[PDB]
Amino acid sequence: GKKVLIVYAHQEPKSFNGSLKNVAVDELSRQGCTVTVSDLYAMNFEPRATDKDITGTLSNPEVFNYGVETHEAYKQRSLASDITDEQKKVREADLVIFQFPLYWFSVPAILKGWMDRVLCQGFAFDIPGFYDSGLLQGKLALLSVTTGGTAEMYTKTGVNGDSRYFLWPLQHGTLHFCGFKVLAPQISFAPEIASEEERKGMVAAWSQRLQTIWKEEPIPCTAHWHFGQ
Amino acid sequence: AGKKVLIVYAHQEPKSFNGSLKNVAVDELSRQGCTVTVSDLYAMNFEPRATDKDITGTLSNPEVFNYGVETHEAYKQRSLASDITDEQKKVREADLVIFQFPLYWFSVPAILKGWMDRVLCQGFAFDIPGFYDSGLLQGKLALLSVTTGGTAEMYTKTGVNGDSRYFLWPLQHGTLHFCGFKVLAPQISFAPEIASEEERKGMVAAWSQRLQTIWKEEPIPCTAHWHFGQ
Ligand SMILES: Cc1cc2nc3c(=O)[nH]c(=O)nc-3n(C[C@H](O)[C@H](O)[C@H](O)COP(=O)(O)OP(=O)(O)OC[C@H]3O[C@@H](n4cnc5c(N)ncnc54)[C@H](O)[C@@H]3O)c2cc1C
Ligand SMILES: Cc1cc2nc3c(=O)[nH]c(=O)nc-3n(C[C@H](O)[C@H](O)[C@H](O)COP(=O)(O)OP(=O)(O)OC[C@H]3O[C@@H](n4cnc5c(N)ncnc54)[C@H](O)[C@@H]3O)c2cc1C
Ligand SMILES: COc1ccc(C2=Nc3ccc(OC)cc3C2=O)cc1
Ligand SMILES: COc1ccc(C2=Nc3ccc(OC)cc3C2=O)cc1
Ligand SMILES: [Zn+2]
Ligand SMILES: [Zn+2]
Repeated sequence: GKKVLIVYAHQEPKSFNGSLKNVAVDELSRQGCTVTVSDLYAMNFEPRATDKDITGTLSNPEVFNYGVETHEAYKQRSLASDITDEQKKVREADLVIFQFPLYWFSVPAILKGWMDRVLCQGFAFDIPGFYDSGLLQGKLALLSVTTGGTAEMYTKTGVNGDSRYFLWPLQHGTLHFCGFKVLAPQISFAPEIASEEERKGMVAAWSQRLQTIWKEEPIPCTAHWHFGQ
Repeated sequence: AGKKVLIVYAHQEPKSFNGSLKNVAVDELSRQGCTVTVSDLYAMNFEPRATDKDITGTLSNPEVFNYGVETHEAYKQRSLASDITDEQKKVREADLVIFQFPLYWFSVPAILKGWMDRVLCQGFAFDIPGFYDSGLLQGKLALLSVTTGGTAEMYTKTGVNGDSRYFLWPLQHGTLHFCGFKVLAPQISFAPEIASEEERKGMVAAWSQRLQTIWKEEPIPCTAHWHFGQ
């Protein structure tokens, strides 16, 4: 049996991102996987890291330190319910798929907020430890991203540089840090420019890849993979 | 001529190390006679989510909502939400934009990511074409003032986090350079939580000292070579 969490960040159900999320739900559901979707915009997910994330009284109510307060609230089971609901979905998942349009070579702020607030100290990592000692060890993560820019722009000699360059903070700094094994990203380049046929072909390539997702090996999530030859 | 500075600040606590770096920036630039504005994102309860609430008028396509298309059209028509246009006015007037923030997941905190997503809209910060050296914010300077949990040693080529320049790429190149900003060398204050009282005071004083000569600095070559070598 396999459990999948899809963290989805798009405002429009009829969008290309919406179609990629729906095809993921359809394919994984067909296989018999347990599937859950966290539709961040539909949930009006709170992205700001604030004192509202801790219930009851604070460890130090005179000087607010977000990381210290959330770490202590995690251990004392005093985190806001919106955070703990996401943590329960992550804890149960074997695979976490992030479905999003690229915003400023990164995730939209609503999804950045999910990472900031859900992946807290004590839950996803400790100080120490992280990376191979990360608390989410054994889990798989996959970034499914759509861009405005073409594939040619996202090349070593392209104006945007190699697409692997923008993946570093997400794949290494976040996912690998928490102990996830990272599967090769799914990048759907410039669907807004692409024809109806090319767009259908991009969602079919995603559905086809999902058919054998459990047979995939993770990438070596290293500086060499992201920046070297 | 008189210089205008916008500080986009993202920390919940005024007594924080970030708070002290922002205050020292305000003090030093104010002493020099600069015009200074601070956008304190958490105190403003700044909306980070990119939604249909960011447009006030008739949507260009109300059946299929496309955020970038809708905000581009709303910018041109002057139907964007007032919280966005208030920030755009601060950016338009600034000669230098300083971003003061703790590093969150090798990036900006989500509240600041939201400022970038919503404020730097098509028509205002860039156009297609009209990006990188043709960006609409050409002539402006930007500077990232970052604090980390990780030590300087961790942020080296052979360190567990890799070179600090690696995480700067989406912010400096993908965002600031793309909008036409000339990027000044980042200010990175490594691990203030671990550092002694003397080392902490030293990092604050190095920032204050650097600001004394900020108008004499040249921007970095914001290229893949500067960030990644080889
Ligand atoms: C704040 C902001 C920052 C951005 N920063 C960047 C950046 O740094 N780099 C970059 O490259 N881009 C950037 N972009 C662009 C952004 O990444 C793209 O606009 C986005 O990825 C397009 O994906 P979408 O799902 O929204 O496309 P859509 O506009 O929803 O999809 C395109 C078309 O596909 C159609 N479609 C939907 N489902 C299907 C289907 N099943 N079969 C066929 N066609 C279908 C839709 O009807 C539509 O006509 C940014 C945009 C914004 C708003
Ligand atoms: C969601 C999240 C994600 C994170 N991700 C990362 C990551 O990817 N990488 C990473 O490296 N770190 C990460 N961190 C850690 C974070 O970057 C640091 O905690 C932060 O940079 C510390 O800065 P601060 O202002 O909060 O420090 P503080 O805790 O406020 O400051 C440390 C000390 O400095 C003192 N101080 C304040 N002002 C002065 C002054 N004027 N003179 C002397 N001492 C002073 C304070 O009193 C305190 O004792 C993450 C944290 C969170 C919450
Ligand atoms: C054929 O030439 C093209 C096609 C698409 C784009 C892009 N559309 C975008 C839309 C929005 C963004 O936000 C920063 C960034 C981008 C691009 O880079 C640029 C050039
Ligand atoms: C040898 O001493 C240290 C001290 C602090 C840290 C760090 N604190 C942090 C706090 C929160 C984070 O979020 C991912 C990331 C980090 C670090 O990397 C790492 C090693
Ligand atoms: Zn890695
Ligand atoms: Zn650049």
